[PDB]
Amino acid sequence: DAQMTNFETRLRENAAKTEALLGHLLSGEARADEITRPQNLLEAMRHGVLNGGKRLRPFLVIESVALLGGDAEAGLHVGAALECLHCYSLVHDDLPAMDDDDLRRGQPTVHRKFDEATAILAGDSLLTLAFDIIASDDNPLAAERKAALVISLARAAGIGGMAGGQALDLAAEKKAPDEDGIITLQAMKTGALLRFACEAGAIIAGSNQAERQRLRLFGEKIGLSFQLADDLLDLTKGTLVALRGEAWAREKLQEQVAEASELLAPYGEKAAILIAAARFIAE
Amino acid sequence: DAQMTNFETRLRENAAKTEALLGHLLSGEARADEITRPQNLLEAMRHGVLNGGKRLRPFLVIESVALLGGDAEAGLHVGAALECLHCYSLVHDDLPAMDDDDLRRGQPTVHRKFDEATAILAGDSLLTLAFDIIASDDNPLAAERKAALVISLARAAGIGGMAGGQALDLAAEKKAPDEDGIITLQAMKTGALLRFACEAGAIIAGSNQAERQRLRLFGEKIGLSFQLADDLLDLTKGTLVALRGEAWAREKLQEQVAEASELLAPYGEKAAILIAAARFIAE
Repeated sequence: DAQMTNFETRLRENAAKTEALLGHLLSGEARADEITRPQNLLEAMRHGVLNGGKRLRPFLVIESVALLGGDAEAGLHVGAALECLHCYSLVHDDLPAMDDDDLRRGQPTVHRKFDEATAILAGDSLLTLAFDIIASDDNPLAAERKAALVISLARAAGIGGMAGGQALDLAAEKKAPDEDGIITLQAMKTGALLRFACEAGAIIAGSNQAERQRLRLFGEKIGLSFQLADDLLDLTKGTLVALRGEAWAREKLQEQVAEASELLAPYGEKAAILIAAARFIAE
Repeated sequence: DAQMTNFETRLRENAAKTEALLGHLLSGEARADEITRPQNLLEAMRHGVLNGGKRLRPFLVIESVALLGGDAEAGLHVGAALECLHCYSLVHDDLPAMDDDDLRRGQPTVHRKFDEATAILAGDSLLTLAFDIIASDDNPLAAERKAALVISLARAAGIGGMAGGQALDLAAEKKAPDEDGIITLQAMKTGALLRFACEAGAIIAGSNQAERQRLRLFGEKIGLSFQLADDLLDLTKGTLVALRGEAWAREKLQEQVAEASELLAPYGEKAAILIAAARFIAE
């Protein structure tokens, strides 16, 4: 209860910090190497970011970085980058060709407020900007760590990650997947960005391999829990809840929170915020 | 004539080298940090790359790198990355919401051979992969140079570059631009990737600022010539050919080739291939 308040409050704090930097990064002034920023496309990008939700992904980057003693400013920049990518994915998924949504969080979707062309280009531009934000000199982070993050984000986001998962998800609508197929498409469509968010803290902090693996694994448990909790919420069609039942799902959620917590045991009290996130997500 | 053969032959050689690496990079095997590569989406990506054209952009990267004595393997990887990005842009531009093309180079467009969702995701995945290819450890290039390239490519490709130019171009269809507007949207829509292709050689080679600027400027002249030559070809609506006339355009093309050639004068015979490219493009 007090711990759940701890998470909710930090989620809102980190959301506000990330949003402030995002507003700055989406300002109308051309940067070095940019010719001009067309105002309509930029407004569409801002709209896409406005509709992006509660900023869990930046939260996880920021808090992974804090756990491991990395540079909070680098954490904020990488969180913003990751959020831009998350938001691009929603702008494209909302399109008529994909999920065909007129509304997102009570507001018109980007293609409805603008048009489909502008939505396509806004998502394309937000995906592109994510990489700019990570690699830019105003992200105070060594080049080797920037390169590692670019690789990690691209792998998590692309053919073998998020985008591939979306392809598998759409294919699942016409041809029902089996359990192994569901686990795979979920790990890609939603798990990979959450994995990346946590692993990124270790990359940013310059952690050893063991610690980077630990945070990756933690991120995998967060994503597994995120997916189950969401499918349970909707319940109360290729879903593990559908195949295995609600009782199985609720026990597996409980298990994943316990596993997540055990992974961060070695950090003691300093892991409380991330452990609270696991519990919030899972319930 | 013999010089134009020199260019045409090297264009084909570099196209074949770049295509071989692209085929490898688009293989079905999951890489480290990828879960699996869905076969249908991967086929769509390959189709998008197959339809991409004559590989001028990789040619320029490879030859800029050669001019400045950089690592040809790094040149090949960065050229492949740039080509993936170029090809993504075509996959999205062909969509019904944008240019609405059923054919590209005599073949069905990606959304026609597959569907619109798959085309959207294929372009998204090719854009994402471009950044993976640049930053990956199998690109033999120092991290600092990789970061610089990620920034340069993202700036050239995004809101202040290619994507922004496409937005300005679509807006031009409903509201005619003036000359300054045309120059700007052209510099973004087509010039920026050609600028990047040439400047990239200097970044890869670890050139001093002066030399990097020189290759950037050369790339700007290539792009200016590329645009004019193309608009002239079509002639024989917001175009400089339309506003200034064919005679003005043909003289300006000639001027830009001369300027391009003068920029590379200090490299002597070693600049012959790039100078031939300027002449091929312009005529």
